[PDB]
Amino acid sequence: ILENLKDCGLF
Amino acid sequence: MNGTEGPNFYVPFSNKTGVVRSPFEAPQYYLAEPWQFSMLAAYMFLLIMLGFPINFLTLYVTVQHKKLRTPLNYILLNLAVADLFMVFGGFTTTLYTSLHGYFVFGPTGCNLEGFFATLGGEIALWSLVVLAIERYVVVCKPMSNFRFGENHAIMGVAFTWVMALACAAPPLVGWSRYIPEGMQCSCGIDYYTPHEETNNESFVIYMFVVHFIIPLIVIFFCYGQLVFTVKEAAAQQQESATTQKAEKEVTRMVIIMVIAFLICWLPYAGVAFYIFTHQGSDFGPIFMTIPAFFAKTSAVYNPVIYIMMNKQFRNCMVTTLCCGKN
Ligand SMILES: *[C@@H]1O[C@H](CO)[C@@H](O[C@@H]2O[C@H](CO)[C@@H](O[C@@H]3O[C@H](CO)[C@@H](O)[C@H](O[C@H]4O[C@H](CO)[C@@H](O)[C@H](O)[C@@H]4O)[C@@H]3O)[C@H](O)[C@H]2NC(C)=O)[C@H](O)[C@H]1NC(C)=O
Ligand SMILES: *[C@@H]1O[C@H](CO)[C@@H](O[C@@H]2O[C@H](CO)[C@@H](O)[C@H](O)[C@H]2NC(C)=O)[C@H](O)[C@H]1NC(C)=O
Ligand SMILES: CCCCCCCCO[C@@H]1O[C@H](CO)[C@@H](O)[C@H](O)[C@H]1O
Ligand SMILES: CCCCCCCCO[C@@H]1O[C@H](CO)[C@@H](O)[C@H](O)[C@H]1O
Ligand SMILES: CCCCCCCCO[C@@H]1O[C@H](CO)[C@@H](O)[C@H](O)[C@H]1O
Ligand SMILES: *C(=O)CCCCCCCCCCCCCCC
Ligand SMILES: *C(=O)CCCCCCCCCCCCCCC
Repeated sequence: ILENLKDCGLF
Repeated sequence: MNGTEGPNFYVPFSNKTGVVRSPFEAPQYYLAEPWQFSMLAAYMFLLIMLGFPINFLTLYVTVQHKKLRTPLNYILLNLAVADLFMVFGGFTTTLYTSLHGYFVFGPTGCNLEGFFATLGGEIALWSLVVLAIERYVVVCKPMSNFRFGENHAIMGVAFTWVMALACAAPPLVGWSRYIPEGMQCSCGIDYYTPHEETNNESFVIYMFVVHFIIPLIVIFFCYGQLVFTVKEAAAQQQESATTQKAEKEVTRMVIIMVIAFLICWLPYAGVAFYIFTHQGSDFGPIFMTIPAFFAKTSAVYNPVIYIMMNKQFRNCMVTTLCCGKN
């Protein structure tokens, strides 16, 4: 989910 | 007998000495030193100095960085815009009124100010919620094969706006009302006078339940699910250092965001709730600002939390601020 995290500004 | 009522105001000081004037007519120096007014002025100045740039720079950067204009970022933009209403609608005004020692703009000014002031705050607040919901949706994939796009982002934002109006507009039209709060320099939702032609009592409940408990429960559930979704994903990927880090970093971010959301609205809520339970008990003009202090200053730390720590926005800001790059 690293991808989606980087999409959310979270990671 | 601790207050002085007026057609359009509640001065939290007792006119038994006969010194209390309408906070729309004359300086309220009898409920707080002129210096403390300046300190107020000072703080408004600080919030404007920091608040404006951070929030403006946010928009500005988005206009100049293709990559930022993804639809999962709209709610953040929305946030900054909201912070800007808080700056120009709230801060600047106060800075200006505080320096007169009273609300020099009168009733309708009060209303304008209160409306835009509370409008922004509500928008910002509801963004923080909407943002939570979105991340939950995006990251925890609670929906079969759903994929987040521009339209959602748009609704998400629109919703924010609605919720805000759902709260700031009523006062303008007789459900609660805007009166000079605290030291009578800024205008706020009347949550502490049982003033009944407007029904503050109920409205405050509506506020407390709909605009504090809903948000809190939603933000808590959402980030709860997220920090669970990520914690779990890592336990299932212990081989992948990044996933580990990500979990660690997301948790840290959630704790920040939540603790931050609380620091911002707990005070208001907590105070409202108290006042709504401890009647006739007087609250000083300054004590009535403590809550405002935490909320207004959020216009700086929210952008620090939701924008400046968001890795992209940051890189963009840095790039922009340093002309060339890094
Ligand atoms: C906080 O407390 C103070 C004191 O209670 C209060 O201020 C008082 O307000 C009244 C008005 O509501 C002021 O009185 C005026 O007094 C002057 C005296 O200089 C009168 O001449 C005025 O007028 C009368 O007589 C006229 C005949 O020609 C009539 O045509 C006219 O209609 C008036 O009847 C008027 O009465 C009073 O001066 C102040 N006192 C002080 C110390 O300022 C104040 O309003 C309270 N604060 C709040 C928010 O309520
Ligand atoms: C004015 O403000 C004071 C708060 O400091 C109120 O005082 C208290 O009075 C109530 C009586 O109903 C008691 O519950 C508290 O024990 C009192 N506390 C203290 C520290 O004295 C007061 O009620 C308010 N208004 C009036 C008319 O007294
Ligand atoms: C008379 C000159 C005052 C200078 C000393 C500043 C005191 C700082 O402390 C202040 O004291 C006030 C008393 O007016 C309290 O009402 C305020 O709550 C408090 O912030
Ligand atoms: C951004 C800074 C705005 C400047 C604010 C100036 C507010 C003026 O303030 C007022 O000025 C009057 C002088 O006529 C005094 O008599 C009043 O007591 C004072 O409150
Ligand atoms: C409401 C949003 C949730 C708040 C943060 C979730 C709790 C984070 O706390 C985490 O709990 C873990 C226990 O599983 C510990 O092992 C971690 O050290 C700690 O980071
Ligand atoms: C492109 O590289 C130009 C930007 C580099 C100059 C940075 C100078 C930093 C100035 C800090 C401002 C502090 C003043 C705040 C109080 C008024
Ligand atoms: C590019 O060359 C960098 C210039 C960017 C200037 C921004 C600095 C603003 C000054 C505010 C001071 C930050 C205080 C932080 C508290 C720990």
